Amino acid sequence: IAALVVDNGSGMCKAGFAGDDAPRAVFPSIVGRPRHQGVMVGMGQKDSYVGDEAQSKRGILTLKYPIEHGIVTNWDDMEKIWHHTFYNELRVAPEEHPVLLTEAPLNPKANREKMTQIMFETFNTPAMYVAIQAVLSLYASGRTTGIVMDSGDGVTHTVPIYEGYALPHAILRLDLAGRDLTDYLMKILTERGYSFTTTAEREIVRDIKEKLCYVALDFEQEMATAASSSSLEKSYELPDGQVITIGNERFRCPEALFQPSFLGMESCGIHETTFNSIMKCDVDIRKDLYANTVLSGGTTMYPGIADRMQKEITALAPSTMKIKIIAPPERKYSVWIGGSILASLSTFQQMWISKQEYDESGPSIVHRKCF
Amino acid sequence: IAALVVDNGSGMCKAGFAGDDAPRAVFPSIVGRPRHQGVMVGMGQKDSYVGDEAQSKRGILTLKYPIEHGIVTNWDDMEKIWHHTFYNELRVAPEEHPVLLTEAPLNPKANREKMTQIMFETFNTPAMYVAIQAVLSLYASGRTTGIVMDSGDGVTHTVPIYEGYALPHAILRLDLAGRDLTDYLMKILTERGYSFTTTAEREIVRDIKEKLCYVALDFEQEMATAASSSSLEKSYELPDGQVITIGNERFRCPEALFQPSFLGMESCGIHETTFNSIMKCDVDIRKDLYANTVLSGGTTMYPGIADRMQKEITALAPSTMKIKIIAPPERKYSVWIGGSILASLSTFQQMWISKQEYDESGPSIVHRKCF
Amino acid sequence: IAALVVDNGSGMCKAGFAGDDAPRAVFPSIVGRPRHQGVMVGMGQKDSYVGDEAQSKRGILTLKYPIEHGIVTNWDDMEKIWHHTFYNELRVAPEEHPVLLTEAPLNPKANREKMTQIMFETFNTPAMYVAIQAVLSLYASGRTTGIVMDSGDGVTHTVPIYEGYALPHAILRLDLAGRDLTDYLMKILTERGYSFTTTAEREIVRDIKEKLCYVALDFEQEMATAASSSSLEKSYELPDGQVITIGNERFRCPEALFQPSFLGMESCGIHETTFNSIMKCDVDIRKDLYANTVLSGGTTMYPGIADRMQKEITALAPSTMKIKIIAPPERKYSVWIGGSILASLSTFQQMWISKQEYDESGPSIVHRKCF
Amino acid sequence: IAALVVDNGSGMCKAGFAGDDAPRAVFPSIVGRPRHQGVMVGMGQKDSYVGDEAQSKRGILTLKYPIEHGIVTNWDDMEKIWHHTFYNELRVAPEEHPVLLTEAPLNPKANREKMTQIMFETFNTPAMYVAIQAVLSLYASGRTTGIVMDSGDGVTHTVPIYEGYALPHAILRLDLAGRDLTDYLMKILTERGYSFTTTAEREIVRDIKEKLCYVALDFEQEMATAASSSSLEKSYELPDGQVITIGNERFRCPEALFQPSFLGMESCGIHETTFNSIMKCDVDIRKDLYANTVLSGGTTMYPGIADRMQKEITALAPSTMKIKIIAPPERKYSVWIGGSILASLSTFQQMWISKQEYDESGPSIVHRKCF
Amino acid sequence: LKIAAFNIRTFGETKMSNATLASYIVRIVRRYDIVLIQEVRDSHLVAVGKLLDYLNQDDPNTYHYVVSEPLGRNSYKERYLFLFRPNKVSVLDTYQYDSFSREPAVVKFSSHSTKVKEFAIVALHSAPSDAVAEINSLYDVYLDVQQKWHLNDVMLMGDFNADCSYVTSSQWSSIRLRTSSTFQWLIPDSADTTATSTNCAYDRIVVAGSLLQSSVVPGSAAPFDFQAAYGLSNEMALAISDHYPVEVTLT
Amino acid sequence: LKIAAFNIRTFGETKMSNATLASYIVRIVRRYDIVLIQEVRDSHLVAVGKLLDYLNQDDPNTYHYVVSEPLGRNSYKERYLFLFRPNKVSVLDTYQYDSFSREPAVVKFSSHSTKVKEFAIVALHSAPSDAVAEINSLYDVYLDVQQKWHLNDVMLMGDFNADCSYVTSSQWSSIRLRTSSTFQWLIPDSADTTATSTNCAYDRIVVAGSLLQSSVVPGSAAPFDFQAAYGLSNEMALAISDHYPVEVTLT
Amino acid sequence: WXAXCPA
Amino acid sequence: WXAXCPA
Amino acid sequence: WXAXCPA
Amino acid sequence: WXAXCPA
Ligand SMILES: Nc1ncnc2c1ncn2[C@@H]1O[C@H](COP(=O)(O)OP(=O)(O)O)[C@@H](O)[C@H]1O
Ligand SMILES: [Mg+2]
Ligand SMILES: [Mg+2]
Ligand SMILES: [Mg+2]
Ligand SMILES: [Mg+2]
Ligand SMILES: [Mg+2]
Ligand SMILES: [Mg+2]
Ligand SMILES: [Mg+2]
Repeated sequence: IAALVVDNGSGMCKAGFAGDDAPRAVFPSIVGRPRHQGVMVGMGQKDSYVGDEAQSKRGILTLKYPIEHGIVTNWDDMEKIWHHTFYNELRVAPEEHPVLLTEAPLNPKANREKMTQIMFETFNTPAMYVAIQAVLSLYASGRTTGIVMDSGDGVTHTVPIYEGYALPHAILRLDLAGRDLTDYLMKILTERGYSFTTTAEREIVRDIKEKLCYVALDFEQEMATAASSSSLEKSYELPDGQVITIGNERFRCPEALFQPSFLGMESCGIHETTFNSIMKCDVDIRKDLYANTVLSGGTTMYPGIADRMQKEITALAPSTMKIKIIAPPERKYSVWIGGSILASLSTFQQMWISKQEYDESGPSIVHRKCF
Repeated sequence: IAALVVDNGSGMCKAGFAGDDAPRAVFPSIVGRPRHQGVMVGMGQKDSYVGDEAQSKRGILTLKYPIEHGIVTNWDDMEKIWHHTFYNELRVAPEEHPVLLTEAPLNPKANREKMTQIMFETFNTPAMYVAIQAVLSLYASGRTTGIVMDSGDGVTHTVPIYEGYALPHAILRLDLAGRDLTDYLMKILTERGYSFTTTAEREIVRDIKEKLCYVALDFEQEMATAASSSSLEKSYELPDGQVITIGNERFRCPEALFQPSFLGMESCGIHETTFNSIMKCDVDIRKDLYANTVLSGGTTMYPGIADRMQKEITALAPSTMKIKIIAPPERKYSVWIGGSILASLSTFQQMWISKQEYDESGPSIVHRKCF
Repeated sequence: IAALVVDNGSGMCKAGFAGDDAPRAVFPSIVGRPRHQGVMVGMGQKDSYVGDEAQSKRGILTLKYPIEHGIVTNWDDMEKIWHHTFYNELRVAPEEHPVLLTEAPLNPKANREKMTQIMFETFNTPAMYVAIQAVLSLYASGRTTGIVMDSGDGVTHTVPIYEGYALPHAILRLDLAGRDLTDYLMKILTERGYSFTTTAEREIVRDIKEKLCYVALDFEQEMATAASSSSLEKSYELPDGQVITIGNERFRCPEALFQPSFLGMESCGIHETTFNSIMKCDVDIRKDLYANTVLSGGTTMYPGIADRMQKEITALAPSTMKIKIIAPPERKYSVWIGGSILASLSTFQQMWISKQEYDESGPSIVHRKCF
Repeated sequence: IAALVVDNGSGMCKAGFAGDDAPRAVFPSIVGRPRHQGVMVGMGQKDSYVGDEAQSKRGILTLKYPIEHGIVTNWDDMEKIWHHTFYNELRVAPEEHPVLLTEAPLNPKANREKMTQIMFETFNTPAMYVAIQAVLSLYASGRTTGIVMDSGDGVTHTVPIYEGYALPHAILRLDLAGRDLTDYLMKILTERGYSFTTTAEREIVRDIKEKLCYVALDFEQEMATAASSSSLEKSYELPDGQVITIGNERFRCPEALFQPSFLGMESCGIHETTFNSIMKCDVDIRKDLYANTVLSGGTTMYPGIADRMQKEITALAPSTMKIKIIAPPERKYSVWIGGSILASLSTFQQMWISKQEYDESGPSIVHRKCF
Repeated sequence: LKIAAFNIRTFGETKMSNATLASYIVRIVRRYDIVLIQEVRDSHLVAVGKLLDYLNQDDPNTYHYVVSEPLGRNSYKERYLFLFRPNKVSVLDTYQYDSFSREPAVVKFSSHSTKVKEFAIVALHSAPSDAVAEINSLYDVYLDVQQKWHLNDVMLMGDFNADCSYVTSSQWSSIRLRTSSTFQWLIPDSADTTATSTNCAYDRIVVAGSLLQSSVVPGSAAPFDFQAAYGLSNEMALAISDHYPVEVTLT
Repeated sequence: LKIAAFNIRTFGETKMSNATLASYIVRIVRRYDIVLIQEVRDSHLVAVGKLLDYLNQDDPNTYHYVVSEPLGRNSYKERYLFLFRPNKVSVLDTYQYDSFSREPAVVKFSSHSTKVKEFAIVALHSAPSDAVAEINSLYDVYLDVQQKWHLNDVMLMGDFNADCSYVTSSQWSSIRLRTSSTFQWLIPDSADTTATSTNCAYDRIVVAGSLLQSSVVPGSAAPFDFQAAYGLSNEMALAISDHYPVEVTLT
Repeated sequence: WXAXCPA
Repeated sequence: WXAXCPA
Repeated sequence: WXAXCPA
Repeated sequence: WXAXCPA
């Protein structure tokens, strides 16, 4: 009856049943393998760890993300996460209920084809549909018009919408996201005096980012205040008990979103990417798109990101224009929430791809009956 | 199977059957050749005396320790000990069932090569396995995480273990041990006024060390009290009938563990060497190793040794830390007790060097199979 | 005597002398500015590079096109291109002899005013003139009657001329040109699995566009062939040595000229654009205009474009209509060749605009004496 | 008047005058405080010894390296070693002429801050400057483009440079270096049966590494060759007088540079870190960087190091690419040689940091005026 | 061949702290080919090691030792240490007899210079409380070694704690030693075998076998008054031992 | 104040590897406050540090070291070591010799306790063949100390390799020290200064200075036979050194 | 990816 | 341009 | 260093 | 051992 929905991607995969108000199964999508020869007889731990198992003992395993920048790079370990979600965590057989998967737009065709092949041969799901992560954010907010800035771990992207009719020519995909932002924190902290090189401590930096970093309303002015005061400095405790002090760098790391030249990436800033998306569209629809902006993803969690986006767009956009930043609380789960609503819809029941359809026309059917 | 487990370490070696809770063969590993021809009544040990016989007749024999710093020196002397252990004491033919051996980490490969050859040739044992001495100490405690310090008679070392994955780059081996401390006590005693040169006198001071010496919580404090009070002084009767008095030497001798500068050893102290092993470990696993610090070895029976170690480590380690110095009761036989548990384990049966496997690949199979 | 002719088309800028049959200053019209600090102080280097200098070092420079859709946007960078080509490339002082300029029709009136002013003040040339690039194509072909289809990089325009007196009411301008074709091919290649986001590699895509892509007569039939055969597949080598393959995307991009709905543009196809221009003309000239059709511009080099163009025109035009396409070689420099012929003409000397006229009547005279 | 150049790195501290082609004062960077109070013949109870004195009297001094992984730990002895260089080695007062220091990239900002503070206060040097150790290496070759492989004593880093422009985002720093090979060489030698624990006897291992260790072109194949052939053995003479034989352990220690899993570091190999650094750069400049690879530092003097690196990159790099490894003779002092060229250049004379700039706004000059 | 019996008072390590007493003890032992030691209080065979070090300091084979496990039934245990010269005599075999606090021991000796070829010495330290009972049992011991080890002679001597109210005439007849003439005492009861002024023949030498009786030199059996022989005081003599050594010479 | 010259043979790690050999050496040096250590074969002062920790383990200021830099004019360079207790004497001025395989070293000791307040010490280890040549040169050394240092008391010691066929009666008068009454040789030729059984007075004690002549204890200058004093065998005595120490006492 | 980015 | 297109 | 590495 | 320590 209820169809499973999974917003599987880089970072923490989420899964749950249709109609649920929150994804029950949330866990990082990390696959690791030991780098030492076993010494204890009867220890019995396996050679493969996924999810919270790998996070707990991350000081031994070599963490390898199966998904990088929205495109699956390794299919051997990816199947483990899919296998672990349905069996070990959800404890529900996937062969009985439909499965809905999500992916970012502007992705290689081979990524979709191999995704469909596994879901019809390894797991034998009765019916599948794959939806763009950008369009699912609309159902989360219950709207019909408005750009969405889905800031995932692997890739950020923006798709304009206006009472349906997604514009394919105005979709911009930018490879700067939370994961590449984390790699900047390690280089920045090296200047202070703290060294985090190996991937075991890569999680530690990520935990620092989501607890201390924040975005200022003016990066230039904030530089002067922090360079001459200890007020911005906040202490943090390492897993081993060490106390590290964070200085003016607390806001420099989030600022890389607005100034990719800090990271060396040539592309424009996040606000410039959002502004450019609307410009490609007709002027007749620009007014409504300015008043409806929906945020999404985990990297938009930094405090003050609502004010900064409004200020940057206001300078770019013509004056006397209503720019409203819709950033509802708990928007980290917006992509999954939209999927749950979509599955429960009666109309969507006709968009499912049956196994008979896949067998008849091969895996290439997903390019015709699905968007 | 009743596979024998023998320690055969420096000082006193242990032997017994698998499944027992305590060894049945405890005796010093001393074999000596007579310095006089003289023959007893119906005696056939003219070539040498091995076991408790040599200790009982130390006044005539010339005591020599075959094991020096965990290294076998006289291979002709070692075979005398092993032959007596199996037949004269254990009353069992070694050919019937396989045997397990324990050796210190970071040892020359020639030590294992000859030792493997001897048993498969002289004793024709069906199978054998060699295990690290430090690793086996965890089985007695029944845990899976925590560093092990096997402060044996001839070698002191720390081997961190985490979730059954020993770290080959964090084992530290220290040459200062119990036998070395015996020499130091003799040097101070000669200054006191009582001279001990003959190997017979070497055993007497060892008995004094095992009985009276104790670890001081604050080394500087005792000097003020010792120089102004005779309560610390204790009298131990010598076998010759003279009663000697031990003053500040009661605590000075065990203090060489924490301050190796007394004997000129430039290496770090026992409290410092357990910090360096942890410091070479990962940041994420540092928390667990601080909690569990398994103590072992016969040189760990000094009163207050665990309390002294906690005081030193906690000051050196960052505060707000839970440092539990675990001291299991009767830790003197922890190494052998752990071997009994491993021998009875069913999973352990699949990693035994069979006699046939030795013939095909020669005596070099130990490096490949054993750790 | 000698006169300078310069083509101001977006991208490729050509210059030469009057009477010559081939330009010698053939350099891209790009301006690069470094985005990195110069750590090495061996040479002073430069903060601006124009032409072949920027193309070779495009990996560090930030490529910017001063001319977009045939409209000048950044005048500061436009001056650098003009300054470089006069001295560095041609080694000719502009003031010695007059110069000629070419531009697209329907250009903003502000563009003409500033372009003329720069000639008179910054370079102080004795006289210049601006002509429609479409008109000059007729002179190169030799005929004085026909319909010209200039499909360049930034702007595609169509102008009907019948024995002179070109009709101003029957001129059509379409913004879909080579610049948008390259960007569309950037998005299509993402489907195959290649990423070319930044502007540095926006040039290799253009090189791919000029080497592999071709126009197919039947767009629908080739889909069956491309998706069911590897014959259409071709290989290509990147500067870094990687190997990429182009399948159905080889002919997908160049077809966009006929179905602009792929880019979301409301404009009709180029074949319809040519047909509409002829339709606005009176019947007495329609029969003649069909016979003499000339294709000019860079985007005409695609194989089969001439046969493809006549096919759609034949279907649109009634029966018994002389549908003829004239596509002689060297038509890439058709605009320049006509300019050289026109400038060398002794008759053209009279309607030059002199410096004295500009001073007396201001730059606005460019809209009265010049058309 | 002249310019002072000092490569204050770990292990050795070259010093000399600008314009020379070879340093004049090269000595180990070791400072030791005596433990036993005793004056030699005709001395005046020197408080400490620096450099050659420490090596010659290694028995009675507590040697301590002031530089660890290119990071200064103590400053009380850094003042001593510098003071020895200026007055006791070069026999020239430092106040007369400016000095030029070198450092590794990505060092903590506190390190450079203290270096400037010491120079202007203790020595009152007229001018100073700090240059990245990788940048100065390229000057010796006289090239303009190409990566720099500076694998010194405690820090190994690669800084890709193209046409005098550095790429800060592509800088990779790895702590695997020569010093870690000296410590690792002890553990592998313990297998053969030799002990090396004291810092005084540590230098005996260093001489073994410098004169015997070599890199093999095929690790697996050469392991079998050395295991069954005595040709690979090479005797050696200790200063004490004994003779040791080095077999397969000759090449295993240098092999740790390519497979850092031996030391427990999760970082990739020295060949992998070069490939990763190049991949971060732009696509267009990848061909130029591949053809120009410059080695540097002490640890690149092993026999066959160039050929081994060439084979490793060839497998990772795409085929039909010219991979040329530049390993010129006289590369141990390559970093210093470039320092002499830069100082003598007239262009650099405008980038010196004068006392006037330091006084007005403190030691924060090293971060903006100096790169 | 010269054989002597010496009964040193509480032979132990403490007496070796003195150097003068250790000097005379070396002089005494070197005067006899074979000598037996009594009240050996040594428990770890350390005192015997020091004594034999002096004996074999120059020539490694001047004197050879045969020692016994502590056989004391009570808290105090004793060892029947035997010292002999390898060149003069050779030890063939040893035996320990199955009623006594310190059970006796039998050792075989092969003599070439003397007329006797083989002879065995039985050393006993009878308890003063029950000196009567132990000697009677040795009559069976003499029978036991006669055929199980085939010696014509059975030498039996040691500290039997005889005379001075320990054994009276009525109990003397009860002693089997005086019942049979095969074993005949040598040391007269009038003679004194104690370093003290009292006259008791605690040490008793009796000769079995006719071949040794002729081999025994007449008049050779007599106590060794080391106090008068060495010119030492009574306190010095008592310091060495409270008893007087006895000896017999065999031809 | 016991001043001695110790001719340790092939001192270094090789002799320091044995623990027992170091034990006797540590006991010997503690006897004399000021001891001269000759022919140190160590190059990096590893052995000197090993020899000093055992002596300074209980107090950082028990024994100070004065070590000569490699000063061998010949192929091999040895070192001179001067171990002295700071409380007994204090070093003030030292300097290298300013004709010898090894140049002599001159030091100053401020002996407050002895009646000779200031006195110099000269250490020398002559080659087995150089001895004839250097012994006349040392006479010129004493003159240099007299006017450069203004010191009345000058002492010379070390391994002069005198006697034992090295020096005969023909050259026995070539020495200015023997002819002059200021330099009276203390060690007699009859005494043996070598651990070997053969008599060899290789070490010679030379005393110069009128105040210094009454300063030396009469008869104290004699070889220290550690072999018999410590009860060691001939092999152990040779294993320590090939020459006996020579000690002179200062009052 | 397959060309541009690392993936 | 000034309205429609990006120029 | 100050956290990660030992220095 | 065979070099460093006495063993
Ligand atoms: N041989 C070719 N094949 C396909 N396209 C080409 C070829 N040569 C040029 N082009 C494209 O045509 C466009 C216009 O070229 P050109 O006529 O030289 O510039 P302009 O239109 O400014 O005169 C360029 O952007 C280029 O990408
Ligand atoms: Mg996501
Ligand atoms: Mg042990
Ligand atoms: Mg054009
Ligand atoms: Mg360096
Ligand atoms: Mg008595
Ligand atoms: Mg009587
Ligand atoms: Mg010698």
